[PDB]
Amino acid sequence: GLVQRRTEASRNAADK
Amino acid sequence: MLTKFETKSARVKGLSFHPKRPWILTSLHNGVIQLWDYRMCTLIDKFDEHDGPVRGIDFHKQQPLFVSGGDDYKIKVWNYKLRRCLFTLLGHLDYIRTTFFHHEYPWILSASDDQTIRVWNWQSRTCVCVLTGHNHYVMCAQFHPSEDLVVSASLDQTVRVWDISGLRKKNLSPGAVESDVRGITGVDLFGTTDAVVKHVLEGHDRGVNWAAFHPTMPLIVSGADDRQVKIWRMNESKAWEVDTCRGHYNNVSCAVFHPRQELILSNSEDKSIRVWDMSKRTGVQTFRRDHDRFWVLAAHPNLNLFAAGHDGGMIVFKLERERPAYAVHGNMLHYVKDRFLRQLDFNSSKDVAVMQLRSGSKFPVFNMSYNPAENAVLLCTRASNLENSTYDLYTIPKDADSQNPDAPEGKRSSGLTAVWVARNRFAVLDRMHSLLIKNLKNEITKKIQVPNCDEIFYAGTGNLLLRDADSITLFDVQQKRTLASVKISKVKYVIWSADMSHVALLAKHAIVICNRKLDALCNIHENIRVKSGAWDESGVFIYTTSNHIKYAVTTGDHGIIRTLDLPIYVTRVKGNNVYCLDRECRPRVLT
Amino acid sequence: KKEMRILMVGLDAAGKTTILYKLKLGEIVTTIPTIGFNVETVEYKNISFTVWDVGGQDKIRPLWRHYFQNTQGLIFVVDSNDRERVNEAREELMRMLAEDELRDAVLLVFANKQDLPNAMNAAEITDKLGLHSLRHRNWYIQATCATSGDGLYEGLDWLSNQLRNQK
Amino acid sequence: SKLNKVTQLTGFSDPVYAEAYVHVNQYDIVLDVLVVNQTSDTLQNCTLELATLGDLKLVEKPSPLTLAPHDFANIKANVKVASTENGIIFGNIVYDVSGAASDRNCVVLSDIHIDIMDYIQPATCTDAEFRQMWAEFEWENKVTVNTNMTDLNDYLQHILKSTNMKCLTPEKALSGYCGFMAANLYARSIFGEDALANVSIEKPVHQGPDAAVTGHIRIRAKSQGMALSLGDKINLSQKKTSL
Repeated sequence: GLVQRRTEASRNAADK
Repeated sequence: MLTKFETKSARVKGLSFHPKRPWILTSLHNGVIQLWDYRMCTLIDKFDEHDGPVRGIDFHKQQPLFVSGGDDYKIKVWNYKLRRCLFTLLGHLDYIRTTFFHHEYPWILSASDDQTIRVWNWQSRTCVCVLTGHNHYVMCAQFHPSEDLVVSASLDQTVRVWDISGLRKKNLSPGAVESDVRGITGVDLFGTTDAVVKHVLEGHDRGVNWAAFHPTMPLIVSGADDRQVKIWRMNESKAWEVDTCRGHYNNVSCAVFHPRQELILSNSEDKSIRVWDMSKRTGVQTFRRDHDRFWVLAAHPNLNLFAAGHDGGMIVFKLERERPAYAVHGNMLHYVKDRFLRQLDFNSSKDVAVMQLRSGSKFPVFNMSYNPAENAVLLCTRASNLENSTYDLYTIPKDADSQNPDAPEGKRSSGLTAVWVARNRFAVLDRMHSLLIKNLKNEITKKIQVPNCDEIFYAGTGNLLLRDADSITLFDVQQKRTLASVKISKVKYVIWSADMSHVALLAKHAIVICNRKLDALCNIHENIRVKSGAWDESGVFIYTTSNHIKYAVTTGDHGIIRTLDLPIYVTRVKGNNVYCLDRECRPRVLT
Repeated sequence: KKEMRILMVGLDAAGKTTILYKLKLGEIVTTIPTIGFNVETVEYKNISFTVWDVGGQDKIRPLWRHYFQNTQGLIFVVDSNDRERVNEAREELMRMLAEDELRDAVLLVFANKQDLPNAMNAAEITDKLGLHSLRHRNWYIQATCATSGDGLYEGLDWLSNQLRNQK
Repeated sequence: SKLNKVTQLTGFSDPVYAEAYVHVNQYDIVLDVLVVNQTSDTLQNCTLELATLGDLKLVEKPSPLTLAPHDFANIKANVKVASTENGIIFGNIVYDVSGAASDRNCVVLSDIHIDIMDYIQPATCTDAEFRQMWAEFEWENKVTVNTNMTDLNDYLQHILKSTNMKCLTPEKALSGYCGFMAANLYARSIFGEDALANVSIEKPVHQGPDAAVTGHIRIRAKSQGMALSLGDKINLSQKKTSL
């Protein structure tokens, strides 16, 4: 059940 | 190829199997030596004292020692119990390509790019002999498994056989006087009389990377940069080329005889492992990797296990499925050994060959179903391509002469699996995943289309267990209806109790015990691969993993009974005696 | 330097080879039973001792006779923990001592493996070997631990003094 | 009672019997292993070999012991916990027998499972902070609900007890029998690691009133190990209630 999410929100959070 | 274990590491240059423990040493290009348990798939230890690539590695057969040889010109002897280097042997002037222990004497053989082979006494920590005569890098040197011979392979395009019998006589004679041979400096430029070149094998067009002796025959295999694997025969006075195995398209890094079969394994920088028939000199099998070159091959001395080292790590593999095909009925065990169907009576311990099997199947028997009412046996053979799978129907002759068993004409037909359903009828899973009911004449009596059926198992008279991807279904063959279903992925073996009250469903890592209605009574998860099981007379399910004999009770209670040195296939349990088949198809009784 | 020839014999696993390499290299060599002989020269107090370590296996014991010639000192190594084979060690020692070629040889007995808790003491080994029954022969028994090196140098010091006075 | 923490490691038919008392402290696990020689032979170099899986580190390797015939000894071993992950301790007892050519030099121990629940504490945050953390967290573990429980509230209470997580969703938002429930859960590890869970469960009306609860639990954390270990714990707890 483990998935890496690659949403725009997760990218923007990681970039912040 | 049956991959058992795979590692990811830097380039593997050396491999050695421990003879008793499920251990393998890997020597890496980055100077690290790794000790792996290939049963547990765990790294046990790491040794990193070498300054650069480690090429030579070998386990001592009896002592808690291993030897390593590196591009640092050092030979290190290690105690794996103490996890320390005991001492370093110095004397090579260039890279050490191979290091091996002698099987009886306290000797280490080393081959080096200094054009020399050296014999070292690891007890005295001294060089005992220097073998000179190669004109280029000595890529490999190995001891003969029983004779006082050494084979060497060199980039000088030659394989040399050396007689070391002089060395043995000099070191074992008890009357060697205290002659103060302070002979430090006398590197006799004239080759030491203690080891003489017996044979020079010329015939490779390029440098020879590996040579190995046959374990029992006077044969040598060599692999070279000419992309050829050559087989040599020797006698006391002459050695000659027997034939050449052709098919590699890059340098052959290693070639070894199969320790138990008339097969040669070779690996190459062409990213392939090839298996050759020693008699026909034809390629039987080829295994490829997409990106990684192969450098070294190791065979386990006592097991049908091979290891191959490549650019990205190591593979531990089997060529064949060593699981014996057997069927148990009452006090009789029927099992396939080599080309013979054998019958063992558990009460009398009488093991007799009952019939000879039809010659010409390239694949071992995968499964067997016995019909006691007609004294008939179904032998299922799976090909590498599942669509080409066959089953053979044999009738066992009544008057089996044990010395000259009759070879009855079996009826061979296409099918994935064949299982008895009734006294005079059997079910076959066809290549189209359709269920065919056949009679004793091998004629189709009924065709049943079953959705998503990968495998069929016996489930009593008129009933079959159908395996899909994620479930097992109890299917009535007469009514064409599903009676019950249990969720279990990839079941491999189904074992009914003697009264058919309970069924054990064996997956790779799970056991589900069900009642006759397929209600799950208990579910047991094993980290280790489940191998076999049998029901005890008391209603306990005794099963084997790779490491243990375990028990399971229908209430879900389970535990360890005994550790296993070798994986065994349980056939019957009676009181304190577990009847089993080993991987050599030998019946054993374990208390 | 006076050169002295010493024969080192005894049953298998008595630790003969461990004693030899402990004296020469200072280190404990983990030895498999010696299926042959070792020859090493050890210097002590300006005497050069050429020590012949001959294997103690049953198949090798008949070959000990070939090493008796020109032997000035005999070192008999006994496993002091091996109570079962002490009588066998006595018979083999008595058989060697009956040889005329060893008549003038000085006997040193090493009661080896004294580090083990069930080891017979040097007095018990002296009685079991019957060393007190030896007439006209200079003998000495030293308790030794080949692994620590304890008692090895005391045994060599006795041997060096005996062999110095014999001329 | 110390008895509740005794774990049997070997069987009575093994040449060496072993049982362990497992004491979990805050940052370290003490294994007290009773080892009993059940043979008439002296076991030399009897060594407890331990291997760890997860963020567990063995502090000291157990020393080899010599066991007399039918003798016993206690072997203590300390395992350090570095992070909030599910740990497994594997072991073997290895021994050498003097003089007997016994084929058995190794007894394989039972696996010792370390519970992540000893490291997880219930925590509180606002709905805004929860939604922000839920968007920001890199690792998600999706657990499928597989239980025999027929009540949604009993299943939620069972998950809360089995995970030590606090329900942030107010009781009024969980009230009423509609066959659907959603709840947010929050916990913190003793190492300061945040763990979030969303429980989304339903009663499958088409299977009747005795139908088991179905749905998904999503766990989010900054660390992979935290999300994986909580997911495995929930999967294990759900399977125990299915018996």
